[PDB]
Amino acid sequence: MKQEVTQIPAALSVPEGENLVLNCSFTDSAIYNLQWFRQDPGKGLTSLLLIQSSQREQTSGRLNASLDKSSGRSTLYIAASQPGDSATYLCAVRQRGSQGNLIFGKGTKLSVKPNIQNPDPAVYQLRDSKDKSVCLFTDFDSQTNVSQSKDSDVYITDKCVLDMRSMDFKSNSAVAWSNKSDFACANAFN
Amino acid sequence: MIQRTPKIQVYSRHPAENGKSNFLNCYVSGFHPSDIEVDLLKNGERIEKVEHSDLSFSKDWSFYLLYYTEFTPTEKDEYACRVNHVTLSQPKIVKWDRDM
Amino acid sequence: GSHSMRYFFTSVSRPGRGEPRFIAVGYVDDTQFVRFDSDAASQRMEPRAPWIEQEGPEYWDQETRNVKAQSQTDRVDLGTLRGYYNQSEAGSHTIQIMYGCDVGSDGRFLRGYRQDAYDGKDYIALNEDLRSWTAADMAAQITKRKWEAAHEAEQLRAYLDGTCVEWLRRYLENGKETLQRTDPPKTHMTHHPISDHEATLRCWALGFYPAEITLTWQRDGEDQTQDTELVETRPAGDGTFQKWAAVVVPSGEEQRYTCHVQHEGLPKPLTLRWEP
Amino acid sequence: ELFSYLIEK
Amino acid sequence: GVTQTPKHLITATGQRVTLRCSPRSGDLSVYWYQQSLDQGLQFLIQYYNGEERAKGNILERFSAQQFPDLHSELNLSSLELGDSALYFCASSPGGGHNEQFFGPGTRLTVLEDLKNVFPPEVAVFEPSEAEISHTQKATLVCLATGFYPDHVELSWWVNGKEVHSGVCTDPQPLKEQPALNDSRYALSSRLRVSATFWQDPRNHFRCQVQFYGLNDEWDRAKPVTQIVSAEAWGRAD
Repeated sequence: MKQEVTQIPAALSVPEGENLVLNCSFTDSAIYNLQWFRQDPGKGLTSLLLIQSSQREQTSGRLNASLDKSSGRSTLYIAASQPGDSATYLCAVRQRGSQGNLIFGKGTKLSVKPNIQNPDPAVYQLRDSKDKSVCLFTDFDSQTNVSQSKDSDVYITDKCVLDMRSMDFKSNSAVAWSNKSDFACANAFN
Repeated sequence: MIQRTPKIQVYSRHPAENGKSNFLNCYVSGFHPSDIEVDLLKNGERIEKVEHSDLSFSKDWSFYLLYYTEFTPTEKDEYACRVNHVTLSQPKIVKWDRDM
Repeated sequence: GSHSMRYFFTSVSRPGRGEPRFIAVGYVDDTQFVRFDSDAASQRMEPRAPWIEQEGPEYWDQETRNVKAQSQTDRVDLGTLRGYYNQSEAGSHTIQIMYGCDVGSDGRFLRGYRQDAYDGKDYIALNEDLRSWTAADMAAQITKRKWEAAHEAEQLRAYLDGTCVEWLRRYLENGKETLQRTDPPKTHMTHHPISDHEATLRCWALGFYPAEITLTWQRDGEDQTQDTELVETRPAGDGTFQKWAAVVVPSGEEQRYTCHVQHEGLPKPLTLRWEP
Repeated sequence: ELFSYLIEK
Repeated sequence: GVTQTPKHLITATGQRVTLRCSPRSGDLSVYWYQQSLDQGLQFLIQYYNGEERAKGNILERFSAQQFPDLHSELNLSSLELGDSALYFCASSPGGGHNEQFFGPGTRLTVLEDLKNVFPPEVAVFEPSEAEISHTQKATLVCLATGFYPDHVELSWWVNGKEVHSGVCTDPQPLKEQPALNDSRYALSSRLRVSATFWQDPRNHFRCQVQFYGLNDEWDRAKPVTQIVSAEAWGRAD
């Protein structure tokens, strides 16, 4: 059959410490091996595990992967998930009779959210260094979701975790601003 | 033995009948390495269009080739196979004997 | 009976005369069905038996790709083994490879094999268990470690006991009119005087398939291994084989000697004797 | 059919 | 080990581009893959020791080769909008049946014309005194605005050196005109330091935005590959 690789779910957002299940299915069982990769922005692909057609599973640190060749299924298990695990996880196979090219799934976009020790959710207004202003929502817990505003003139960014290494301190932040002057930050993220 | 000299058999496909179309064969076998020159001769002169089998080898890794051409044998005409290989100081000529 | 499929690969380096010469041939039993020659203009796997011509374009595309790939790897391997044996780039060297599978009458897997040579000597061979390697020398032991790491044995085993047997079954069915035929030897005896007190008895087997045959001379019902000339089994060029065995006999003792012919096609072994 | 899993010596 | 040049390509429809790859030192195989939003990663073509070994579902207008030094070039002619993708080179010490080491990729953007492309405007927003009072922490916000397409790399430079500690940037740029299909983009980044570190006027903060734009054809400005930076010195105020 025409080899097609499909992965469920397409995306997964979970808090750190959870044991994760990443699913992979393929239509044709005549494979040499199945390879799991992680993809990070601008860094390309890094190999996680290579499972031979004769092997039932492979382990590498906190990663475990199963292969059911007849069923055309593979499962990647991520134990005690860390923020550093955040990446696109790619399932790929090589066909028997071929010269080793990979046939790829579209991937699982995994986000492992850091646990916020002391949530202190506050909204601050910042003024341009050189009239112009932006709203900063910061120090909110990882359960908090930041959705784009209703107003067309209001721009809101995705949430973002920074790490101050010297203080062992992590905090979420999201930025909001408007084309309209004297924008109120109070209900910018509300 | 690193280098092995060719065995040579020169023979017709069918029993030789004078004035009857046939095939002249030169079977070279048991040689190494594979580079070899094989000509079929008619009255000592090279036969122009001779074909050969695709190079293969035996269990002992020695090579074999069949060289062959259509021919119509006669009483007077003399046929031979001329073989040169790295193992031979000069070309080896084996005369066609219709009883071999 | 039992049947085999075998692929043979020869790569020969030719210093200062281009890249290595590569010739690949495929056989079912004693019948060749495909060839590739790196020097040929086609640059395609080519048919050499009528019954392979019924394979579709995807077959010829894949076989051409995979035979070229084999030649490419063997080209790299010539460089590596030249390194392993501390040999000059000025000298020609030869890699030979044979792999294939045997099936029984029922078409079930009988055995698989792969054997690799360098300059006409054993280099590395897959063992009968299809799980382990026999390396001939310390150079081959490096190849063995590389092949163990890359699971060569596991992948080759899946090919030999699966793909190989499946395609052999397929070829035997498609070519059954020719491949599953047994042409028995057409046999005769000739008499050639040497002198007044000696003559040659030559026992002939012609037009037989497959190639496997036994020609033996007996004198007074006793095997005559000595005073015998036995030529190698030779191809007729029409897909049949020829062989003869000869004995030097005293003049008037021709009736003492019998020739014994054993072949798959013969219901029972044939006994020939000189008929004046 | 040819074997396609090519490992260098 | 695997290097790819150029990192970014902006061209118009019908144009021709050459993508370069160098495999890891001693690697024999070069594989080319195209990663689009629609099909994900798709095999294009692979080379072994300077010769083609296999071809994927590749178009005639797509061609490539591996040179004697084993570096590879991928040529994409008569470019269409659908060719916009991340083009990956992977190399292998052998045939690549077990191992394929991926380069960082070349991102290609194909557009109707180059009239719509513009560089970013950049601004550094100073920390809230309310934040400093409440947390004893000071968050500088950088905002890149009005750039097209979304080929930008944002970095924070403190006293002439790039910093990563206390930094985080939006995963991808935001569209300023979600309606418009040729919408210009915005990107934000946060640099958080101690109240003390901001309050020291000896400390210099610079948000650097590397923009990748257009030897190309061109009246208002010339959107070339350039660095746009905004600055904000520390203040006790």
